[PDB]
Amino acid sequence: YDGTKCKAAGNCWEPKPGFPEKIAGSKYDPKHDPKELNKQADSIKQMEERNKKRVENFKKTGKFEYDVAKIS
Amino acid sequence: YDGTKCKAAGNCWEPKPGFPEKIAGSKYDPKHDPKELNKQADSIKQMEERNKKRVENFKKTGKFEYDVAKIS
Amino acid sequence: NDKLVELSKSDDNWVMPGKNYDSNNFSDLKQINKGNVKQLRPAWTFSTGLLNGHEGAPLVVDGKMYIHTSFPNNTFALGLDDPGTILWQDKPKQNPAARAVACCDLVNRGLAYWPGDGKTPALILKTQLDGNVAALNAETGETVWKVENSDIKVGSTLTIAPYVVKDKVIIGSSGAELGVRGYLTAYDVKTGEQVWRAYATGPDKDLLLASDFNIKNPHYGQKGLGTGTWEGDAWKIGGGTNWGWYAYDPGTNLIYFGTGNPAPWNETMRPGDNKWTMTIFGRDADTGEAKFGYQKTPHDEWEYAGVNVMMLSEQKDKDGKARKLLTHPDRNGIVYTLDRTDGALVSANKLDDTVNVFKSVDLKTGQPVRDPEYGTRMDHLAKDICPSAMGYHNQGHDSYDPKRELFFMGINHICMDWEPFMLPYRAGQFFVGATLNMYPGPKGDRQNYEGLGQIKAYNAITGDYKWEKMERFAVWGGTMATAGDLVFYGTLDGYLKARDSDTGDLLWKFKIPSGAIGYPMTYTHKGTQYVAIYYGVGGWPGVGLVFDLADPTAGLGAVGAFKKLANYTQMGGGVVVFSLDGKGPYDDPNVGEWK
Amino acid sequence: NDKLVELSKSDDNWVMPGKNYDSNNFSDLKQINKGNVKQLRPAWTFSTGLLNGHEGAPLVVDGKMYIHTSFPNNTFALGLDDPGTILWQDKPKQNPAARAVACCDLVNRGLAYWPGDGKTPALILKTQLDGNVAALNAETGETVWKVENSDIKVGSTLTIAPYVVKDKVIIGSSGAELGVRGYLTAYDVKTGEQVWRAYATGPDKDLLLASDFNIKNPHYGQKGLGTGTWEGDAWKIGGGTNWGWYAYDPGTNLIYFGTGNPAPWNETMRPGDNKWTMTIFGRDADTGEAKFGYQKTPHDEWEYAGVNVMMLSEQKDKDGKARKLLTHPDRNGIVYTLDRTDGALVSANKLDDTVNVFKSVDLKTGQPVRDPEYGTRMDHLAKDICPSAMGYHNQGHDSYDPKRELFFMGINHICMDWEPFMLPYRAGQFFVGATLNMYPGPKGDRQNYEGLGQIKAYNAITGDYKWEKMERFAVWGGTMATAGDLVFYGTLDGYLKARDSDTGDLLWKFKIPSGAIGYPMTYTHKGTQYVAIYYGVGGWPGVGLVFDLADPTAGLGAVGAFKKLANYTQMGGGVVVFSLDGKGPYDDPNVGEWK
Ligand SMILES: O=C(O)c1cc(C(=O)O)c2c(n1)C(=O)C(=O)c1cc(C(=O)O)[nH]c1-2
Ligand SMILES: O=C(O)c1cc(C(=O)O)c2c(n1)C(=O)C(=O)c1cc(C(=O)O)[nH]c1-2
Ligand SMILES: [Ca+2]
Ligand SMILES: [Ca+2]
Repeated sequence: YDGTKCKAAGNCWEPKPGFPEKIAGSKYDPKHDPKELNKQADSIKQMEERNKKRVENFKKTGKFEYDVAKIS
Repeated sequence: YDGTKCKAAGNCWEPKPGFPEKIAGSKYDPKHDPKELNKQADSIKQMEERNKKRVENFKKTGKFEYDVAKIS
Repeated sequence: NDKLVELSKSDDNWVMPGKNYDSNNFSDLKQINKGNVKQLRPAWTFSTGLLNGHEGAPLVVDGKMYIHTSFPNNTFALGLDDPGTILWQDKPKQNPAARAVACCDLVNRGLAYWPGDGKTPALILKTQLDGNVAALNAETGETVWKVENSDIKVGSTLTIAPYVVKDKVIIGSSGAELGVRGYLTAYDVKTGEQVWRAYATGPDKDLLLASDFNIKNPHYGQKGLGTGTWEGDAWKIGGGTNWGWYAYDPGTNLIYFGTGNPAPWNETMRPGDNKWTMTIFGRDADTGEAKFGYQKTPHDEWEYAGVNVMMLSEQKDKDGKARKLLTHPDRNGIVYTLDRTDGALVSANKLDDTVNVFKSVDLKTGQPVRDPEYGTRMDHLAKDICPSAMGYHNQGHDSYDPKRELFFMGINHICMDWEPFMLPYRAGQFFVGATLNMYPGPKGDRQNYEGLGQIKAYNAITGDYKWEKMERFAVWGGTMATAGDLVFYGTLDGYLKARDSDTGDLLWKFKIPSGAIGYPMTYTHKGTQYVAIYYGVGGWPGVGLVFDLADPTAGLGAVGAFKKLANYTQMGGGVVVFSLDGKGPYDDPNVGEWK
Repeated sequence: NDKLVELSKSDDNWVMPGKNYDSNNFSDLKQINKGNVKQLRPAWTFSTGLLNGHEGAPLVVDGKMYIHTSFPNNTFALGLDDPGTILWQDKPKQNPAARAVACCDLVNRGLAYWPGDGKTPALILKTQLDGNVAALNAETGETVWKVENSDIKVGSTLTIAPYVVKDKVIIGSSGAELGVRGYLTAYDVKTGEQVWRAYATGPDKDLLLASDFNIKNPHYGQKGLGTGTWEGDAWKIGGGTNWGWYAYDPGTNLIYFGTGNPAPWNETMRPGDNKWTMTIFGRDADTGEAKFGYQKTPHDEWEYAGVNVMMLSEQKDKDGKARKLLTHPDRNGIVYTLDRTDGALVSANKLDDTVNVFKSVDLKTGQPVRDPEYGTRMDHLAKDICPSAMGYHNQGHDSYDPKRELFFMGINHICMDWEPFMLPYRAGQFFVGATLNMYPGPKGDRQNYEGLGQIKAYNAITGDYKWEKMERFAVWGGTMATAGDLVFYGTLDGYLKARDSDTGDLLWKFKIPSGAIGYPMTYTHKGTQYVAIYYGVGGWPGVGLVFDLADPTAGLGAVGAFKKLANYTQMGGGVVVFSLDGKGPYDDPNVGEWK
């Protein structure tokens, strides 16, 4: 693997001598829990949800309130 | 009480209008626990005891050791 | 933003990180020059009251200096006419838990500024380690709006400085060491309303690509690679965060920046090129869509986070063609220079000849030729790899002399030993998976662990280095250059240095309180020219000194590499301002006195 | 110690707190004088890496500067030829619990030095907040011996600087706010062996009195008052700790110092004069026995801790008699001046005419005439008392010009409201029992809380004040004067100032990083004269700023009094060294570089 030969444009990865082309089911399988892998995405659409409320309220009232709990 | 009249040399304290000459048994009695009042003195003669050991050991061995536990 | 562009043309202003949209860090002021530098002395100082690394540089706008600090990220405003009086101060209250998820010390690269239209006043924009982005009233310091950009519960923090373009604020992101999938966001400077948010990995929809993305360089790759170059959902925690600097060209309306290293550090768990981290991006300021993207380090296995500084310029190529360029000294040891209009490679030379991770960078395939002998992988111990994860160039913001067509860069001379290891991913916990050991490069003293840095003058078209000089420690925080034929910069061992732009000769230096990991800035006030710089060692190189670590492999290996740093400096936190002969506000001892 | 006496005669030395045994803080160096002061600029700086108040001043001996810091009390040694390199450093490991029992911020007044005889090398003596006293090898920094002087479990800590006399070290004590019975100790500088220890209250045996104690002034009081002026065992927790400064006269072999306030602050619980706190003592250096003792504030009810500086001199009294004197600007607002050979009162004038706690001090009875209208007591609220518990003069170490026969003192202009309250005594817990409220004095701005200090030139025999000047904040850390007709001093709002010794005109000032609560010191190195001073606000006045307190009655009332301090300064910690034109070690930028 020296990065010179490419399956396709922008894709030139090759496994190193002695390593699988797919680590799935191999000795090197991460075995990632999708439960975990999705935490970040939820984190964002909650933050976006709160910010949405904060911003809208600000537009409405002209007064900014950070605590979503106090927004009506 | 203006500090000008003295029972004796170096002793000029007088009680202020309305206060006892002795607060013992008065509304203003501290009621100090002698158990507490003596903690400081013990604290010192223990420190002096340890230091005594540290210093003597240093004189003896020429090597200073702070941990009394390791001194013989 | 045209007021900003206008304002930046003023010598008694410094209105944005990097001084201007070209981010050349160049001043036309020649009051302080190689003829009188030896008279440069402290005019006044200001302690920020905090320890830890002090990166970035202050802002000077409308007679006021705005100072930012490390966590908890306070903000101060000083009147240039009487600096001893703090006009207003903002002291955020933040969850102390944010401290635990910060890879590389509690730093912050700086403040941004928005002129104001009419309805809304001038604003100071800042980011907080805990993920909040706030807009403060530039004159009173009260909060106009505050929103959540990053969530620490998932490992995402903020250290990057905001960037104001037109009427929007651009916020980066940090956290790849904890498997955070990168994304930069644009907010409405006026309301805090989110305009667009683009990610560095995953579905093209999340990548926000223009319909003509890389149309001029189809070989860079185009659609589908955000997931195509990964195995399974791995991209979901693929990293690529952008915490460095930006550059902007009103002509192309493009925002230029680079994305970071993929996660984890364990090369073996990320089979594939890991598009799109480690890539130079060209995004439309208003829409957010990417018009070109060149990946510098396909399938990273050294942690060459490609977030380093972007510096624009206009020069003639070897064919005599005038080109609108962008020069990029990357962590991988290669200085990239692309056409900032279509993303074409113009040159990619090594920062130092000791770089051995790549034989070279093929300009017509755009791929870097890998020398297998220095790659990393499971069950193996790679040795004497250069550059180390700290790279031959890090977070420092360099400068460019438009007249000399020279870039003055603060280089790192550190190599490393490397061996990964398996580990699970738990949102909120580190996800590095690699144990390093770093030391001085070939040209340094590997015995006494000194000679970790260097500073060079470089031409992007020729690839020639007008001059090079060795520094005791890595030159971490960037450089600044003036028309006075000087190049200033701070050092980790606690100096502010000045070199002759042409010869690189050290003409002057001063002993500041603590090491410097930010860049110098200069401005004029009432006719006098000043040079200011923060003091307070920290950042990744100061980790061992800051958190009192001894194990050479601690601080992700940085500890061992800077073991001698504590013999030249200690922590600190503040600003030192220099002027010819120390001339300043208090030359008349009665100013500021109580009457 | 005759080498010390000899060494102190050298201008490129500063071998003890107060410069010499007379502790006049006066330098014969006239290189920097009122003619060229306006050229004084920073030559180099050094951050200590710690926040909190930085009191005292560094020591300069044999080409090296020794720097001490606040808790955990580190020690650094710098080579004057190359200050950027730390020769050695001592970083003590202390029980963090010591922090809880420190009344007034984690400060430390300084280091002491012992020349060495032959068998034993030169030593640096230091005290630690946790009660330990250590002797370090002046050249290597390794510990020669370390002993326990104060036990924090009982509330006793250490902040005072050691004092070397002949071949012994004198260690004070701190803790009266936690009912600690005061005692000073003399150790064998060579072995750490305890020679003598005298207490401030109790049986004459514990007081260590000479058989001829106060024989010349029997009215001061003599035997039996250590218990006689107290009710019951109250003296056992009577306070009287000595944490200020000392002075020494080889002629009389007497150590001069003052004892502190009695405990608790609650006047009502301590019926009696409370001998012997608040008293000026004359003790024999070798034996420890007291040859004279004058009590300044009998039965204290304001917390006028009488530990302030002692400055010796020789002048003619109003009768034309040459006298060996000692001048003492006390917390109670009276400047005492006694014959340092028998303890006779020579003069006792008010620091400022706004002092109202005493009508006057009767020189032939030695008693201060109390104005009942301003005393304190249970069930009552005393108002507009001056001076406040902070006194009109605190821990600052002033100076004396032997030629002008003038003492330049850093004064406090703060008064207070006061009302005590009952409370039990539990070893280890605070035992104050009084809630205060402080503010600017009559001559200050009580509205905006500014004008809390002043600096004056005073003659002890005449009682005349050559000149007086108002300062924004209390002038807390002392002054230093040179034959150059200058008086230097640092201010809480973060300046180093210089005034004309004769007129008191402000000739020059510089903006240092943080407020200054230590005194300036000066020395020559390779012909150049330098002036150094610590920066880092703290101590009692900075309590609110340091521990982030808002309640005006917090920090024993100090908080409210300095509420405006945070608009002029923030915490810091380091040293700034000034020289004419900023001349220094690095004038040749290559010194200290890596080759
Ligand atoms: O992957 C990441 O998101 C991330 C973030 C940061 C940061 O936020 O400061 C650094 C790094 N990586 C990194 O690899 C590293 O080189 C580094 C050095 C420094 C510094 O402040 O000196 N920050 C960071
Ligand atoms: O009674 C005591 O033992 C004691 C100790 C100290 C100290 O150790 O610093 C102070 C005081 N009292 C005190 O009353 C006070 O004025 C004070 C101010 C300061 C300062 O460092 O600024 N220390 C102390
Ligand atoms: Ca990283
Ligand atoms: Ca006290």
